[PDB]
Amino acid sequence: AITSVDSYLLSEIKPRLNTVLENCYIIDEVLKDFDYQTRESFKEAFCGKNAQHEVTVGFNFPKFKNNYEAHYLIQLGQGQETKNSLGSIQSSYFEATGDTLVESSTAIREDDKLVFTVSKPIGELIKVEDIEFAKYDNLQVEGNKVSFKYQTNEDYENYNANIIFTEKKNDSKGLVKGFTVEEQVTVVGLSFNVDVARCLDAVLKMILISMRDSIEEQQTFQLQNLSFGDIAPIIEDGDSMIFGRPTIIKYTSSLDLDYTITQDINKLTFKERKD
Amino acid sequence: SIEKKEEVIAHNEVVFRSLTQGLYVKEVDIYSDVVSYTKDVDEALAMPNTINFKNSRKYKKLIMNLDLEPLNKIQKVIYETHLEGL
Repeated sequence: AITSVDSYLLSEIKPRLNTVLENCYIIDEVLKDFDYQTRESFKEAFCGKNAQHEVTVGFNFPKFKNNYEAHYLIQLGQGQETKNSLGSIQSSYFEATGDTLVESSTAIREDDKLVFTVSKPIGELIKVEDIEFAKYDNLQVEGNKVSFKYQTNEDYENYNANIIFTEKKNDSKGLVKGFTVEEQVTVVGLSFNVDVARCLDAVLKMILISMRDSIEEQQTFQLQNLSFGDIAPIIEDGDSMIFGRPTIIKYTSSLDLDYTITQDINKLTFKERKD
Repeated sequence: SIEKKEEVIAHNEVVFRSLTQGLYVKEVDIYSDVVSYTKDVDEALAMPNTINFKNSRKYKKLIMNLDLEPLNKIQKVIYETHLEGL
């Protein structure tokens, strides 16, 4: 599962950034340090659902024009290998497993059990929110649903819960081969007005923090290391310069591959020496 | 006996009250129509109204609304020095 860090940044940034700019209360917390003049002018421009101006994000070397009033620019950056493992082995699995998901569900009333239903086959369960199923509950999984017994849990026919689970594909057990990669990626905000750039960079730092709690970040992209450059004129051949402070993001992740095993031993016969 | 008096303005913003409901606006939609109301001056929606921000555009569709009553909110600090003899 080769990880495209650049795609992950875009997937996380685009929704979360829109949400942050949507409300004003969060922005005030973010821009608490800045002076009144810069803070409100930025808020007057981009903040709120009724903002006429809008921010954009894209990758480098596009053949079209970007909104140079305010824009996030990304470029892939360097990559390095840091740590290996014996035989390049990472893990062994009895089931072909995909991504790890979080889903919300409501308990359903069966005869002997209360069951939750999920959009896909459960495979490996990880956690149901704030439930410590005892052995007498007899927690078990079946297809796309998870079940626990009804008795002495009868108040919970309407229980509303979140579920963390994995996507199951096949029963073909296999090994993992791969290593760890230390990758760096560059991000920069652009504007023809320096004050906007500083506000824009500060907004970015917050959502990077929020990404530390994300499922993908916690499981796949770990050990953030942020580095900020000096504010510089990106462009000078024009009616006015473009100013932007580049930032560098570092990640640790695994470049993994699945190796499938077919040599399943089932029979075992003992024969003594003829002598 | 007042000796020196100085007046200072901390903030100056505009707050909108509904004539009928009497509440203050707190949020608006994409079209800038009201999404929510609040009965708290400290939490109400605000348009900055210091000198640099006058003649705005963000709330034209709000101001023209007849049901809304704009209010000019000002916060001040004044320093008063006294002398009281021996």
